[PDB]
Amino acid sequence: ASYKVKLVTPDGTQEFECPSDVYILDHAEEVGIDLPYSCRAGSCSSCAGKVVGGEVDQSDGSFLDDEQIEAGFVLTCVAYPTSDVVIETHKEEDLTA
Amino acid sequence: VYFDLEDLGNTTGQWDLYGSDAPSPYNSLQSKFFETFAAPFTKRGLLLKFLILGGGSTLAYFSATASGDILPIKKGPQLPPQLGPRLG
Amino acid sequence: YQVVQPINGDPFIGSLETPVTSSPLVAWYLSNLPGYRTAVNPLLRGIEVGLAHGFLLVGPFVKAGPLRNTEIAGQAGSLAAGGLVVILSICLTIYGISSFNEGDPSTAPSLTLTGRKKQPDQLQTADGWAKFTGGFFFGGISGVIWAFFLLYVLDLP
Amino acid sequence: INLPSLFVPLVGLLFPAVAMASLFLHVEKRL
Amino acid sequence: GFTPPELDPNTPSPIFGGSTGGLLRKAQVEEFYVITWESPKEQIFEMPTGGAAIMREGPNLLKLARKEQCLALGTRLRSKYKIKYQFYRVFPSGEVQYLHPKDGVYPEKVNPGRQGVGVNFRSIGKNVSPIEVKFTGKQPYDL
Amino acid sequence: SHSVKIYDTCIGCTQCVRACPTDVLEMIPWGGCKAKQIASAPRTEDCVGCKRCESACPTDFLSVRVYLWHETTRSMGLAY
Amino acid sequence: MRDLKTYLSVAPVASTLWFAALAGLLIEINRFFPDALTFPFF
Amino acid sequence: PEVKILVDRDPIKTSFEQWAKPGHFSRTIAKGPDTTTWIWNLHADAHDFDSHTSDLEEISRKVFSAHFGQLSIIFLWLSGMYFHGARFSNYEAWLNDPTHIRPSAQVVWPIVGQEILNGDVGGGFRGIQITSGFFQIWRASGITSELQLYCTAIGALVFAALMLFAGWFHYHKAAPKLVWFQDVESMLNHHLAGLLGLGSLSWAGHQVHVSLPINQFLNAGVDPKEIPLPHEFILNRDLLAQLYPSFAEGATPFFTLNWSKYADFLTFRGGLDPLTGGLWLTDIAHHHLAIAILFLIAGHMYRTNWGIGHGIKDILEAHKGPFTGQGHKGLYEILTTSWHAQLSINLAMLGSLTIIVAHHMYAMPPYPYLATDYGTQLSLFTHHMWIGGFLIVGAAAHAAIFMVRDYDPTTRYNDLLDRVLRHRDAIISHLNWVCIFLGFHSFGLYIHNDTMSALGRPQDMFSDTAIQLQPVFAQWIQNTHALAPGTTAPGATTSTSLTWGGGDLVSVGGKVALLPIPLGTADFLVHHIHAFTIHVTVLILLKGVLFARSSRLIPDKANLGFRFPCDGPGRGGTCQVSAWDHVFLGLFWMYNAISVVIFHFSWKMQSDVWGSINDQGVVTHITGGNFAQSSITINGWLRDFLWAQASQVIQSYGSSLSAYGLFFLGAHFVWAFSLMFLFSGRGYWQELIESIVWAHNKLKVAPATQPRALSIVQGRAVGVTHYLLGGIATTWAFFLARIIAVG
Ligand code: CLA
Ligand code: CLA
Ligand code: CLA
Ligand code: CLA
Ligand code: SF4
Ligand code: FES
Repeated sequence: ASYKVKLVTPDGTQEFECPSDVYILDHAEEVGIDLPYSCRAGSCSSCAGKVVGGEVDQSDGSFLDDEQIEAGFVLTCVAYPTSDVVIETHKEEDLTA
Repeated sequence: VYFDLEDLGNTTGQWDLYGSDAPSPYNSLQSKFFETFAAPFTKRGLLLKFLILGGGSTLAYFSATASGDILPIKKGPQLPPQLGPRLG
Repeated sequence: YQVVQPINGDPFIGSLETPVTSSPLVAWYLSNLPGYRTAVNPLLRGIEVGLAHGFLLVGPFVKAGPLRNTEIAGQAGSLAAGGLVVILSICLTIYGISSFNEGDPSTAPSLTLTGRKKQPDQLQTADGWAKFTGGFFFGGISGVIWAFFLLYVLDLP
Repeated sequence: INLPSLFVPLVGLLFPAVAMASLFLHVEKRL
Repeated sequence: GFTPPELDPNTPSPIFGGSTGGLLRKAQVEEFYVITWESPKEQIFEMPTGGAAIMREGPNLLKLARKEQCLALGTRLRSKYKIKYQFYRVFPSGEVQYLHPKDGVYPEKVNPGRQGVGVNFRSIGKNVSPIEVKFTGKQPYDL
Repeated sequence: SHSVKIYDTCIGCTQCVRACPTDVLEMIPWGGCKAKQIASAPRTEDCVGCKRCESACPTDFLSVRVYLWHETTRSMGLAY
Repeated sequence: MRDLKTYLSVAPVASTLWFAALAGLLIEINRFFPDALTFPFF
Repeated sequence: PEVKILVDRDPIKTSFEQWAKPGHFSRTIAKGPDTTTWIWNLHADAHDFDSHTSDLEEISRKVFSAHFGQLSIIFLWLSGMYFHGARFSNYEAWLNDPTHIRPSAQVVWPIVGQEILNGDVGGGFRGIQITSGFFQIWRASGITSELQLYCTAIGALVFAALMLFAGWFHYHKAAPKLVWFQDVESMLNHHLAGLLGLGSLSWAGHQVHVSLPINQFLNAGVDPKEIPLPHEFILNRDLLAQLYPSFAEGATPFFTLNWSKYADFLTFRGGLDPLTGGLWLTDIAHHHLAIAILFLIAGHMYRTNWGIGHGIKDILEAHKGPFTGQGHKGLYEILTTSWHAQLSINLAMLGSLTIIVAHHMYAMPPYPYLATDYGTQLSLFTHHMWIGGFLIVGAAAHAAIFMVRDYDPTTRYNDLLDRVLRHRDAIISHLNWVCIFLGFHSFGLYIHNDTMSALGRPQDMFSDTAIQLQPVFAQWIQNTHALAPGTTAPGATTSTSLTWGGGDLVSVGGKVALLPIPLGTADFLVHHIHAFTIHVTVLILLKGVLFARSSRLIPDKANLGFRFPCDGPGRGGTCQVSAWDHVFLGLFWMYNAISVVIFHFSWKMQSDVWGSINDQGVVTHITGGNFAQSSITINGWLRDFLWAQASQVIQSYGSSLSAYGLFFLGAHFVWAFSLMFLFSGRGYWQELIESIVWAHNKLKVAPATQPRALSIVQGRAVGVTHYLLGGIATTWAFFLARIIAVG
């Protein structure tokens, strides 16, 4: 259900609660910890990030490498947090390489 | 290294691979003859207008005065004609 | 050892070297032909051209045309080859007319196979192309005439 | 003296000849 | 403001065997392109025209016939290898032209010394009808 | 040379610049979006007109547009 | 077994069964009342 | 190093949960549908194994079990054939009088008047005359009762269940690992010596003990029920020694090396059996013996586990010279890591083999009473030509797939491939030229001929009467094949076929089995047409393969895949640059070439081969012999072949051949229906679907899986599929109706 989320960020690391049927981005939108986005549609790399633990539902994710979902990177705006997760933010370019 | 800003043609390959640049092998008595007699046909407009009108001349001529052994279209029919399905 | 090499050691020009394009026999032969006799008067080369090609174009029009068996008209079908010579020399003339202008240098390459400068081949002029045209045409019609002159029985008339 | 004997050839052979050389020289001309 | 590098000829070229896909007459009379890169070691890579070549350790200098060839080769070099490349346009005059990257940075990263070319400040649904521009040589998207 | 135009609905995702095969496009600074970014098209004399950029744009409707126009040697993609 | 009940309701199987039954029904009707051009009843 | 069995236990678990979740194999399909496009993709990528995953082991496991599934299906189809021969056929009566009863193994129920399709095929039976030639096989096998057909149907059903179980087993319980598959030396040793050697040895055995004696009895005139059962011939041997004295010494010669004493039933005769119009069975048994010996020896070439043998890598590395650099070094690494390279080579060879089978089976008829059954001969030649062409085109498809997805000079470099890639321009230039020249000098002759025949100038034609173009080499070769038996083949009596010549003609039941086929100007023209069509098909397919990765027009084509619509309308327009589109275009040209091949064979056989012979010995051919003089113009093909022979099919309404009349028209319809998909594009269709969707929305009846128009590539594929089906089915109906009607 509404597992706790953990996001490392240059601002720090903060937690907010939010049901599994949601995308991470609107839920960091709720409590008010600002994150970088451009598209909100899963077709760019501004909302990119990687994981510390658990793993996130990436069913409705697209425009990604047939690997970007098997070695860590995730787009925060099309992602369902199946577990109590611990994630990274501002991770576009070390993804952009 | 095959890039030299000074000489561009060698870098982009403007060689003549089969040209010779050797002297003439047609000794002058033979060349003499030809470049004397074959000169008047060496102007562009001259040659073109002459060729066109002379070819047309020969064609109209040989077309208007060709004999029957040549062209069945000239020998005409040699038979009585049939009647059509009703008419004729 | 290998036989095919890039053209003059440059492996980024769009071609190769083989025993077909760069071979001593082929090189010497292709060099001694009229089109590749750069340092010769255009008209002489054209003369060789027209001679050979009128003589060659005699045969087929004679031995295959509509009157091949009618010989009150079989041999005199050299009229056809004369007409073909006329037509493709008209084509030569319009090609030269459109491709060149006298007040411009000749587009031929100035470098040779080893990297020395050459005086650009003058056949690629406007002037010299008209000269070569006249030569080819003169040769073509009189070569038609020559191979019609040899009507004497040989092996296959 | 046969009238088609002259008109059919030149409209069929030389008219297109002169017109094709004409239009070629015109269409490949940079003014 | 980012002087661009110079073209250093005598820069060696990769080890190629020759192919029928290289330069043609257009490079003699109109233009051609030149790419240069670094290559920490000698390695094999797929030519953007034919088979495979060996890039030499140290600077590398290739001559191609289209900007798209240079850019496809550069994309391959930049992602699969970690290599920096630049390419240039050479005219039959003997004149070079540094081409890419233009201002020193790659265009997918925003640099503060760039002006806007071809930007309309409205949505695409707010172009006039063609009847508004008839008989005058502009186009509805020109505005 | 074709025409390429950028419209103010752009969200500055850069996906169009990454896709161009001839390096026509560029990102420039802006103030009208969260990314403070906008696309520009400074080098349209090299555009082959593939519309690879339009397939990449996510806005509805498009924010980059390619209008095919007069053809040249570079525009046709001729190597000879 | 439940998964089988679901699978049997996927589109191609459902349509296959529906039309095979319909075909049997029309075939038997025409085997009983052959060569009908009109409604001969009322 | 050494060779062994290597297997994993229980890799995947048998379950139904994945049946209820459509598109489990691909992550994109698994997510589920938003639009109808999903439903299409689900089927298009179903067997693209190496795209569902990256692991070679998984792809090979899937391929192995898929092969087992295919074999199970084939066994079920064979089971059906034998059961229908046993249960709904007139095979016994045909066995009694083969040259009057026309074979039939399918009857129809009387439902809507369709029982008219149960026609009088002779023998007190009414059904559909079959053309697969199964009765001829069953007679050449020795089968004489329907109980044997029942038995083989049951055995085939058992074998099909066995194949299906093995397919499940090797995927879910005992799945072999990659090193097992990648052992090609032991595989070749087994297929050469075990599958093909032991197979033809066992079959030669069956022919020596069953087919030969039962056919001897049948040709002697004995009633097919009073012939002993085959096993009697094995229990009591005096039965065999009565027909072949050599069976008294019984394997003493085979050891005493006096093989001469077997000349009884192992012969080298050549020619046909003048009683049944087929090859001598005593020749076929001896042939199979020899082939088995050859294969059993050839299956001992490659080293597996005992030193002796040949290393394939060593053979390939040994071959190289001054024109090819290092060639063949690096092909063993390639041919063992890509399934697509293997599939391309295999498809090429199997297609060529099928075409060769077509030719050899018409020219030297193997089965008894097949040569005079004209419908079966036409059917078999045509069927096998079509199969061969299709397989050859698939070969190109998978060579292109290898070039796009697998070729990699960074980790697997081969020299020959690299050099061909480095002069592809000259290659395609010369092939283009030769196809243009070949097209001018073959079809151009036909156009010259039509124009000379319409201009009242037949003395200016290209024909046997005016301007002769005799194929001197073909005539010279068949003359050498005529004089062969006795001069360059002293051990032969008659020559290999009756088409070579020698003045020998074979007849059966008052019909012509075979006679010498005459070559003339028309044969010369037709063969050069054939060379033209094959060269064009090759040009298209090889251009598709060689430029699958990059071009001067699109320099990074490999990054767009193997099957993509285009790269946009720029650069002038780049529709159909992909290699898939080259395969799509090559299918039309294969259709063209094979169609002309089967038309040439069909007209030539009726005109100069088939017919009826009289007791006085005057042969009347089906068509009058008009191929020599009417085949040389196009008008003669339209008039004397199409218009004159379509009469049988356009007059079948009311007879038992009326199904062919219905299929003629249906096939024309399907062909014309494909042009709609081939001539249009999907933008128009999506915009029309917009308005239809509006109308549905107006009534709260609009679907949730949003309807889309088909893909660009799907449009092309639907188009070519319906085009091929329509055309081939039209020719199918025409041929079968025509050949069945006259005879
Ligand atoms: C539409 C007008 C037209 C006309 C009037 C002709 C007329 C003729 N054609 Mg022709 N043809 C045409 C169109 C035409 N064709 C087209 C469009 C095609 C393409 C399909 C052909 C293809 C064709 C072929 C393949 C052949 C002919 C041949 C012939 C000649 C056959 C009769 C003959 O034996 O003459 C008498 C025999 C002669 C040799 C007369 C030669 C004509 C003079 C002497 C040539 C002088 C030319 C002159 C210097 C300049 C050339 C033209 C100039 C006025 C611009 C005849 C003069 C046949 C032929 O004879 O070949 C030559 C033949 O082989 N035609
Ligand atoms: C558009 C009307 C027309 C058409 C379709 C034809 C068609 C034909 N004419 Mg005819 N002709 C016409 C008008 C026409 N003519 C007129 C008004 C005259 C003068 C009264 C003639 C005098 C004429 C003669 C003497 C002969 C023909 C002949 C022929 C036939 C041979 C082809 C040929 O040589 O061309 C026609 C050749 C000509 C010299 C016609 C010249 C006069 C017309 C007006 C030329 C028009 C050209 C014009 C600039 C282009 C108009 C544009 C458009 C037609 C494309 C051909 C079927 C020949 C024949 O009978 O073949 C057996 C023949 O020798 N024509
Ligand atoms: C004498 C040994 C032998 C024989 C007879 C065969 C025979 C066959 N192999 Mg095989 N193979 C062998 C050894 C052998 N193999 C070895 C040693 C290896 C590598 C270790 C392989 C690896 C291999 C692969 C990868 C594939 C084959 C395939 C095939 C089939 C090819 C298609 C065909 O022609 O079908 C002809 C059909 C018949 C002849 C019908 C009769 C079928 C009989 C019963 C086959 C039984 C032979 C088999 C070896 C029995 C062992 C099983 C046993 C433990 C119970 C064929 C039946 C293909 C396949 O598996 O298709 C499923 C294929 O993909 N083989
Ligand atoms: C041993 C033979 C063989 C094998 C194992 C394969 C295997 C494969 N092929 Mg291939 N191919 C072959 C032969 C073979 N092919 C031949 C002979 C050709 C020439 C036509 C091709 C041309 C070809 C192309 C162009 C492509 C493949 C592709 C593929 C891959 C995916 C196929 C797929 O699942 O699509 C799904 C299968 C279907 C959707 C079924 C299609 C149904 C057809 C169109 C209907 C046929 C009508 C039917 C015969 C009669 C009408 C019945 C009706 C009236 C009811 C796969 C690995 C694809 C690929 O991407 O490779 C990676 C690819 O695009 N093949
Ligand atoms: S969308 Fe269609 S018409 Fe346009 S370029 Fe692609 S294939 Fe051609
Ligand atoms: S905004 Fe770019 S992925 Fe969410």
